[PDB]
Amino acid sequence: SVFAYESSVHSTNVLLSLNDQRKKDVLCDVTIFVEGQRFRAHRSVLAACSSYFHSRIVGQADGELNITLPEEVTVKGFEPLIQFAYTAKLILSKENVDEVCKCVEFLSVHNIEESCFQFLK
Amino acid sequence: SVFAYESSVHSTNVLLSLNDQRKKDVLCDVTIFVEGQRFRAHRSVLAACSSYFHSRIVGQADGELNITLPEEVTVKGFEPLIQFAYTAKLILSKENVDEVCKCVEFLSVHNIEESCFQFLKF
Amino acid sequence: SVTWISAGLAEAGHLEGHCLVRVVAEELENVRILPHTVLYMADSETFISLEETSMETALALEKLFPKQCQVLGIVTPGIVVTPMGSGSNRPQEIEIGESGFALLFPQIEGIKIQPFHFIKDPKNLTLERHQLTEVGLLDNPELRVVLVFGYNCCKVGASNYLQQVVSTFSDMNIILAGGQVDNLSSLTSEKNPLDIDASGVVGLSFSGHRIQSATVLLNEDVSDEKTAEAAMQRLKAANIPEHNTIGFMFACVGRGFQYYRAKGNVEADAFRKFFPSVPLFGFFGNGEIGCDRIVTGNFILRKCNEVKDDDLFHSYTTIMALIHLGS
Repeated sequence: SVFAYESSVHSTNVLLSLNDQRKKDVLCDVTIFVEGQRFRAHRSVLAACSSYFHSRIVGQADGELNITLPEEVTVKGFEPLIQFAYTAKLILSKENVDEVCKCVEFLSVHNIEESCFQFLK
Repeated sequence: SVFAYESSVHSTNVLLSLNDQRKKDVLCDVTIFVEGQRFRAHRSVLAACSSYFHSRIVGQADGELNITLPEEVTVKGFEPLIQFAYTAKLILSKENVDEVCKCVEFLSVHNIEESCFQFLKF
Repeated sequence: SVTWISAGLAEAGHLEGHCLVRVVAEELENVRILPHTVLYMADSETFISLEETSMETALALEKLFPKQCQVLGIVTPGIVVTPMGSGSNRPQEIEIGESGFALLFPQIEGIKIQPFHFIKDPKNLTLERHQLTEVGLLDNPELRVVLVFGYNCCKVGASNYLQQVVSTFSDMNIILAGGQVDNLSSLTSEKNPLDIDASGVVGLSFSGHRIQSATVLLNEDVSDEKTAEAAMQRLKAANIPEHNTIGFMFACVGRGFQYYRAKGNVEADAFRKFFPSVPLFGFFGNGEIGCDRIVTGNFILRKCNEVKDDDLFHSYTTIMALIHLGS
């Protein structure tokens, strides 16, 4: 006499609300200094989407943070990545594919397949 | 040439990684008391999962906030609920139904409907 | 919109011919939608002319319906049916006596229905994998309702055949419904002359993105009017919408006039007591399939049922359903 309650929309709504939080100041507790401009995110999602952030986020004490990606990544290839991390959609164009593909094979972001391979042209 | 990627597995895995980070205290930044049995969670997850941890979580500092809940909620109704808040799966049992339903309205946790519970045989 | 045609007891004409075939001949002239898939049931005295004859009655209905339409033909010992007209007709529960209904499903966008049939064997394998992919019981991310039926389960092995065949496509987030019936009449597969002596499993496999469902078991704990109404109150709490839904009621031949004291049309009356305009169609059979479960666009309320699968094959009970075909 034990019953379950398995939902199928909680994950998407919590991810979208966390993305709204991401776009609105509060509850954001990490800043991604990239190439001069500023990007602000969470210290919980980024330790779940990939392994480069995971290996650099753990252990260190709480507080103000810069986790600057030094030079290798671009910005045109960076903006879609955190959008995919927080919302699970991508924005690819014929002038965007190369840098995004370079970023995925570097940061080792999961739940993204190499299917961004022949969709072009 | 906007193809746009869509992954049906990117949300479940993120919420499972959040659970795994919760279990072994991997960047847990909020401590909550219910009676006394210490629980650990994430500030961001509860800032959107419920609608009471969005009015008692904002307007604070980076220093860890230790929020406490009154005796009107107990630990028999929260452990089912906070586990659903991270895994999107809420186990129900005979003694659970009343208290787990009573927990909801004091928190107004989203994406859960409190009318389906009045269907179980139990 | 789904449209239904039925044959009541008030048309027992003393002339050569099936009652249902007569109604379906006259009524199909005034039908408004084009049928695509059809499910029809009739009682087990209107498919016998000499000892079985069966083809004559079966192919008669298999001829009027369009060639492109898909027909599943199932015969049960008892028909429970709502008459024509609107959704407010009082359901009539028919024990032994010529009755039957035909359900006309039109072309609905985004919802696809496909029959399936697994014939039994003298000696062969069970089901390798492909028949569950040929029709769509497995690897289908949108399978939400199935209406498994079974026939000629009397022989040993065949009784356990229904035990084995169900487990292949179970354990998913789907609703099972149905039971055991007498025999089959007509299936539109165009590759097999139907054998009356062989047993198997047949049914519909609803699939879509908005097909909501609901199911309540009626165990041996309900024996009077108030208890029956309490059970169907649980169905109302599921917040299943009213319009574009069809209801099903599969029960046991041991339930009805005999079981509840000296009354009839008791389940049927309680269904429309709390549900104001939904129709009702179901059969009486020698077997039961179902559990307690609600599946909608968002939530699933499975029973943890941790033993193996002992939450499906009940006996001497009744199962309901609230298949919300469409949106």
